[PDB]
Order: sequence, then structure tokens, then C-alpha cells
Amino acid sequence: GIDLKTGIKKRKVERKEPKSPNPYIRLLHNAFKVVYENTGEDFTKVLTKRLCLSKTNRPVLSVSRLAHLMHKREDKIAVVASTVTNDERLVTIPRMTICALKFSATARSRIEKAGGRCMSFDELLAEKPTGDNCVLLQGRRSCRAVCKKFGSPGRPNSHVKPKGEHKGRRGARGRHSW
Amino acid sequence: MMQKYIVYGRRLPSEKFPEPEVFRMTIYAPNEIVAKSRFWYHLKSLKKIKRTHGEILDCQHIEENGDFVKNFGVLLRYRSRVGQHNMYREVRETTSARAMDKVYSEMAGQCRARYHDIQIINVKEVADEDVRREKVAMFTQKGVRFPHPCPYVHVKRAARTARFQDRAPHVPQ
Amino acid sequence: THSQGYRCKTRYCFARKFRRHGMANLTTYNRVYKLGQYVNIKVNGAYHKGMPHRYYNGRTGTIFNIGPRALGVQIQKRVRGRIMLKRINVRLEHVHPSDCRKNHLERVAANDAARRLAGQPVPCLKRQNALPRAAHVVSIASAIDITPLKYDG
Amino acid sequence: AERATEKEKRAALVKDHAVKSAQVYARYYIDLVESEKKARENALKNNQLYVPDEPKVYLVVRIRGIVGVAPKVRTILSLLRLRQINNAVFMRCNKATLNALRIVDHYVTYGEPTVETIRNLIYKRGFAKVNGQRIPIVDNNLIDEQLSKHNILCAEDLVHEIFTCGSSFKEANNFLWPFQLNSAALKDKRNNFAEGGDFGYRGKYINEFVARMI
Amino acid sequence: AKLKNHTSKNQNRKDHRNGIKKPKKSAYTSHKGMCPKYLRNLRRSRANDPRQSLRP
RNA sequence: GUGGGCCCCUCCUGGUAAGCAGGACGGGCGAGGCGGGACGAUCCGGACGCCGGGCCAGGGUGCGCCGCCGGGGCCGGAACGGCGUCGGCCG
Ligand SMILES: [K+]
Ligand SMILES: [K+]
Ligand SMILES: [K+]
Ligand SMILES: [K+]
Ligand SMILES: [K+]
Ligand SMILES: [Mg+2]
Ligand SMILES: [Mg+2]
Ligand SMILES: [Mg+2]
Ligand SMILES: [Mg+2]
Ligand SMILES: [Mg+2]
Ligand SMILES: [Mg+2]
Repeated sequence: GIDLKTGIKKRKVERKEPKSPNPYIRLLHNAFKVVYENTGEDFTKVLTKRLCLSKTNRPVLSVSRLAHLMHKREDKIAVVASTVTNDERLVTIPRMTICALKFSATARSRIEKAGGRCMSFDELLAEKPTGDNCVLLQGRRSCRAVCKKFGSPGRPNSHVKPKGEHKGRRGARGRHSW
Repeated sequence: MMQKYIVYGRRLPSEKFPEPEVFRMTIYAPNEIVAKSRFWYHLKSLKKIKRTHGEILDCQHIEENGDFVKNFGVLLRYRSRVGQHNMYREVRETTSARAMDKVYSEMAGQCRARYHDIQIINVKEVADEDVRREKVAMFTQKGVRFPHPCPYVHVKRAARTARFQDRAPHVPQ
Repeated sequence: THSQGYRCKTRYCFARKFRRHGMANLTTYNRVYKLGQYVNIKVNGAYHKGMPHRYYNGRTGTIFNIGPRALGVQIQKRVRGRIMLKRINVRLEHVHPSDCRKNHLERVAANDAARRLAGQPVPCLKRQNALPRAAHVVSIASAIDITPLKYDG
Repeated sequence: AERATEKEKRAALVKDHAVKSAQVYARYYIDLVESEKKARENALKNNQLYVPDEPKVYLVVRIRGIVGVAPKVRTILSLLRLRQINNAVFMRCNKATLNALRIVDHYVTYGEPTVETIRNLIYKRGFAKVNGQRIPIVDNNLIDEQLSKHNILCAEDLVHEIFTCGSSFKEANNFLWPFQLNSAALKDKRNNFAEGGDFGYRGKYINEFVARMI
Repeated sequence: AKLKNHTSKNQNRKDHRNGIKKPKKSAYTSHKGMCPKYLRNLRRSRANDPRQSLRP
């Protein structure tokens, strides 16, 4: 026998490959995984992991959030491994270069009409595979409504709302309401 | 298997008592690791110096010449199931360590006392006239003769490979 | 147990020490306390207001609040597989300034002091767990000869 | 390429270092067991003793298995890297290590190794930990690549550092995987060596105990 | 019939299996329970420091 | 899924006691093969993929039944009795 329990923890499971059946996702992930193994750049390593994520870990990005984040560094390439949607509450857009997995039809029309460019990750792969003058960006992973009900509403330090409809008063008017 | 050792020891020196006293003992043990342990068993009782608080300066091993047969007198104390006792024993052997082998086997056999139950107080040579035990004294004489005390032992031993024979052998005496 | 009130099982720990009854000396109120300081909790059994529960006697914590009359102390407390950070409010008679980091401030001051002095080579400033002794000579001119003694009963 | 030139030159530089250090260390080992002799002798002309230095390294062997161990015993044994019943390690001596080892005495036996015992263990049972892998130690090319920052370049530098308990003992000692020795010969596994048993402190008698297990 | 009342025999081993957790790093600095008269003056001081103020 | 547990070592409480009943740190059986304790869920060793070689823990070595010789002694259970035998201490 051998004692391999004390001071040793249980191993970990993480996504090491995309589970999408889309052939365009497999082709791109397999390609950027190759560039990492021949470059050792940590930009191509973070980007290879973003392409394995599960679509609740890949929230969207709006143009107005990009226009805000890319301010004062407007000569750089925003890189987003998700969809770029449109924000109609912003009346005027600036000129910028964005590379994304997918563009909405209305967001593409606005980006181009300002003088910007809409790149794809295979355009990025050919011209800038190691991320020179590129910035990686993502949206708010905790914006989902589902992640707002996690926990124990009813416990005195919760700050979470219950799930159904509750029409009573008992425990719902603060402490000393039970 | 017993061996004679001389051990030196002393309390660790401090500010109140620079240059503490040195204590030496003669020990009989099967090796150097048992002997140093037995030195700390006595220095803890007689002088109240635990092993944590002192250091051992030497474990001298002494080899004795044999070649002649002398008497030894051992003053010891041992423990039984009802208390503690004193006892004097005499033996004839060729070196002091061999005389302590003989003592430990007689204690183990007639008193059922083991090595760590026994404390040796004294071990000295005893001149022929001064002996006090009958068994030893018989052989401290001129011209002692006896016939062989067990000649059957020779014949049986040969009969362990010579398992079958044609006559029952004799025992010459 | 069968009975578990707030001051149960307190017959000895809340009692006063021999010939140490009466009012606390006035250093209890002239000490200055600061945010972030370490303190010990020791219950004085003659002062009944702001007196912490018996669990907290003999623990060490850190000040998080300085109030007009009482101090706020944070205690790490183990509960059944996790540690909890507990916050309590205790009056001055049950708090004493703690020296748990006294040894560490003396060493940090001593290393920067002995660096300033340079002894041209910098001395080794790491603490050393006691090493085995080195080789040396000792005299045996005067040596005592002991032996086991006889049983006396 | 330039890789084959540097690897050609480097090994050559390491090899001539191996013939320099071998002869000097052989000189050192003869000289110790001499200087003590002249110092014990100067002791005799006076009424004086010579008390030498205590051990600085121990060799520790595990002699009991894994069924039924208590929690504080099994944590101490894992920090010593003694996870299997016949494994052996080298170990530094100070009050931190000595007081932990006395807690697990009935599981272990230990003492002071010679430079001959150290040499046979490394040359015959020596493997290396490299990126978490157990790699056979067969030549000076692997001791240089891993330990050159601490000025250990050949097998006889590793032996010298372990025997003298020098400046880089921690890194020299952890480079070795724990020794995987053959099964031991015991009198009485459940008794201390000073009662005729097998466990605990046994001094210089550790050298013939492991001799048959290497 | 009667069944067992109480034991804690296996409970220290269950308590240790996932390690003994530690409280969040941010619980050590929670404002909950501090003097309000101190927390008021803390906000006021920063709002009027141009290096710290976050007013538009 | 579980919320009938039980046993060992040390430490305890009720009871004349119990293979009785109730608590405590650590370990085990439960849910742990293999060897040994003649025989046993828990004792002594040792914790397990399928093989070949070597070394040997615990217990042992007249024949059943794998494996031994040499050397020194002696020859279930209470109060209480013994000029059985060998060895001591005090007078
Ligand atoms: K709910
Ligand atoms: K509690
Ligand atoms: K009764
Ligand atoms: K088990
Ligand atoms: K009798
Ligand atoms: Mg192994
Ligand atoms: Mg836990
Ligand atoms: Mg029962
Ligand atoms: Mg069951
Ligand atoms: Mg059987
Ligand atoms: Mg047979």
C-alpha cells in the first residue's frame, strides 16, 4: 500500500475543448490552439480558452459599451469572443475596428457607416495571430436574471428575492415579522 | 554478547555553574546504544540530570584478556511481583563480561527476571580463599576430578543423521 | 448539561483571584486604544455591563470599532467545519492590550538597526532553530564515580 | 546547430570538473578521520576528553504500514515524505525536525550515515524529481542541468553536500525522489531498539540495517 | 423501543474532510456595526478631496 | 444516498453483576481481498489490475503439516495450608 490521501486534493475538471457541433467553432479553436503551442504567447492562450466557454459565460457586448471602453485608445483592435449587438439609445457612434464572433445585422450597418471595420476571427488569425495592438474584452458575466435568485431568501443576511408569488406577510416585513 | 563500557557525562553548563562536575560509570550492555541509555537511567535517579539537560562525553569500550579462570562476585538488586530484593551471586568465568552473561541467564531462569528489571551495584574479583558459595568453591581447589556429567549427549547427536543402525550404541564412561 | 443559560458553568472562571477583589485600578480607563490593535479578552467578574459570553474568555482579536464607552472586537471562531468572523461590543474592564506581535516588532527594529551599523559584512538575520552542539574539549582531572545503590525497606 | 555546440562544450567543462572535485573530496574524507585522531590523542596527554560534533544529517527508514494511523502521526510522516513501508529519506537535524520525529518514533528507525552508505544509495537507488516525474539518475548531465545554480555539477558534489549538510542541503535533498528499498529484516517491529526491538534511534547501526536493503 | 440519544464520534472527521474553511477576505473590513458618526465623517472627507472625489 | 449502528484501546456514569444499559479523543468492521491467531464481521501483520523472479512482516519450525539447530538455568481460579525441589535476605 501507499498513502496518497494526506496533503493531496481531488483533481479538477475544466473545459479543454468546445462542445458545440458548429464546424466553424471547431476550426477556429483548433487553429488558435496550434498558434499557442508554437508561440507561447499568453494572448493566444486566453483567446483559446474563451472559445471553449458555454454561452452563459459569453455574454454580449453593445456598441456603446465598446465606444466607452475604447475611448482614448481608438487606434486599437477590440477583440470579442461573443456577439456584438446594437444600442439604439446612443445616437452617434465613433469610428473603430472590432473583431467578433458574430455581428447583428443592425450593428454591422452602423459600424461600417461610421468608417469602422467588422473583422472575423479568421481575418484576425491571418493578420494578427498573436494579438499585437489588440485588446481582449468581455461583457458582464453576472447580468443574467437567473443568477439573481441564487441563495436563501428568508435568511437575515441574504439580499435575494424569492422565486414564485408570495402574497402573505409572515417573514416578509423585516425582522420581527415571523 | 555482553560488553564492558565506560561512560562519562555531565549537566549542560550554565551561568550559575560554569564547568559542571563530570560523572563516570562502568556499564555492561550488548552494544553502545543500550549502554548510553542505561547511563541516563542512573544519572537521572542518583543525580537528577535528565537526558534533555546533559551530554555524554565518551562511550569507552574495553576489551579484556581471558586465558585464565577467576572468580567474580556480583552485588545486584532486582524486582519481583511482590517488591524489590538484594542478592549476592558468585560465578567462575574468564572475563567480567562473560561473568555477567552467566549471571543474566541464571536470573532469567531461576527468578524469571529480565535485563531491565535488574540494577548492578558491584562487580569484583574474589580470591580463592574468600569465596562464600559452595558451588563455586568446589572448583577453587587442586586436583578436582569428576566423571563426565552427561556422556549420553554425544551418542544422541550422532544419531540425528545416522537415523538407522544395526546395534544399539554404548555410552563410554 | 440539561440547563444552558447565559452564565452557566461559570463558577470558577468568573470568580476573582485571591486578594484581588474590589474596583479595577484606573489604568483600565487611561489606556489609549486604536483601530487595528490586538487585544486579549479576560472577564472581570465584578463588572456586569458589556460583559462578554464565557466562550470569548481567553481569546485574542482585533479592534474594528472605537465607541464612546465600549470597544468592538473581531474574533475568529470555529463552527463545525468553518471559521466565522464574529463581532462583539465589550466594555473596558474586560479588555487588555495584547503583546502577540511584541516579539515581531523588536526583531524588525533590530534587523534594520544592525544593517545600519554595517562588521562590514552583513550578519545573518534569519532566526535559527537550535543546532546540534559543536566539538569541544572538557577536563576529566576531577571525575566523580557513582553506581546504583541498594534497596532500603 | 548552436545547440549541439553548446551541449558539446558544456559537458566537456563539466567532466574536467568531475575529476577535480573527486580527488579533492577523497582528500577531505581521509583528512577528517585523521584530525580527530590527533585531537583525541592531545586529549590523553592531559586529563581531558575530546567531545566531537553531533550528527547533522539523519537517514530515516519507515518500518510500519498504512492501516490504522492517527491523524497527527500521518501528517508528520507525509512532510518527511515517508508514504510507503520501506522508503528512506535523508533529513536535517535541528530542534524543529528532532521534536517532530520523536512523535512518530514507533513508525520509523533512524541514525547517522557514513559517506559509503550515502554513495551506494545514490549510485544504485538514485532517481530524480523533474517536473513531477521520477527520472533515473545515470550520469552527470542531469545533476548539472538542474542544480548548477547551487554549484552542484556532478554526482560527487551531491554526495559531498549531503554528507556535510551544507548551504544548499534543502535543494540538494529535495531533488532526490524518496528511496524505494527492498524489504527489511526485523527482530520485533513493536519494540524500541534499546529494548531489543527495531524502532527508534539506532545510531551507527543504521549502516548495516540498510546495507542489505540497497 | 429505545434508540441512541447522542454521539459526536465521527464528527471531527467530517469537519476536516474539506479542510477548515476561512471567512471571506472582505468580511474583515465590513462597515457593519461601526459608529455612524465615524462613517459619516469618512464619506464627507473623501467627497471634498480632488484626488479621491468621484463627483462628475 | 444516509438520519436502527456496532466493536477495540484508553477515560468515565447507573447497577451485586452482565456477551447489561448510557457518554468521550483516536482507530476499525460496516463498505477491506491475502497470511497468521485450530476454529470467529472487528484480535496480530499487511489494504487488493493480470503474470515471472527475488526479499521477507506477523506467527511459528517431533508426525499429521510448509520450516531448527547450538548454549545457560528450572522442572480458568481465591483466602489459606506444604520438613517437595532449587535459589536468596536478616540475625
Ligand atoms: K423561493
Ligand atoms: K456554537
Ligand atoms: K441492581
Ligand atoms: K474502512
Ligand atoms: K518454596
Ligand atoms: Mg514504491
Ligand atoms: Mg471542512
Ligand atoms: Mg450490547
Ligand atoms: Mg447496512
Ligand atoms: Mg484459517
Ligand atoms: Mg516435515
